[PDB]
Amino acid sequence: LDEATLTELKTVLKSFLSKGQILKLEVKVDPSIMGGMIVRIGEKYVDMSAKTKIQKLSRAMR
Amino acid sequence: VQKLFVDKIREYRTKRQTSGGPVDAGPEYQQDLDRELFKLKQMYGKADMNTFPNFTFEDPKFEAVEKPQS
Repeated sequence: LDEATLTELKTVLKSFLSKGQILKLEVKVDPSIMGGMIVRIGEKYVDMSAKTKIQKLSRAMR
Repeated sequence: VQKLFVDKIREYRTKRQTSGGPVDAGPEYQQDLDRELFKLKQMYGKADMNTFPNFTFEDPKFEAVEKPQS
C-alpha cells in the first residue's frame, strides 16, 4: 500500500498499547484472504477478511 | 460486512430469473431428479393420480348344522 494508509496503521496501532514504547511490525502477503486484513497485536487476532463467506452457512442452516 | 450483505442478496435475485427449473443442470439435474422420482415410487407402489378404490368383498357363507334330536 501507499504512505497515507500505512502511516496511520503505524500510528493507530500505537494508540492501543500506551505504555511508553516504540513499536515494530511484520508484513506477509497472502491472496487466499480475498478482501481484508488480519492483524495480531500479541495474541489478539482481530479478523476482518473473506472468512465471512463461510459465516453465510446460517442461510443454509435452517 | 454489509458490503457482503448486499452482494449475496443481489446474486440471489439473479437466481429468481428462472425459466425451466435448473440453470446449469445439463445431464446432472435431469438424471438425479429422475433417479429420485423413481425411488419414491419403486419400493412404494404403482399409483395413478385420481383412481378411486375398486374392489369387492365376499363374506363367510353361513352353513347349517344337521341334528336329529330328542
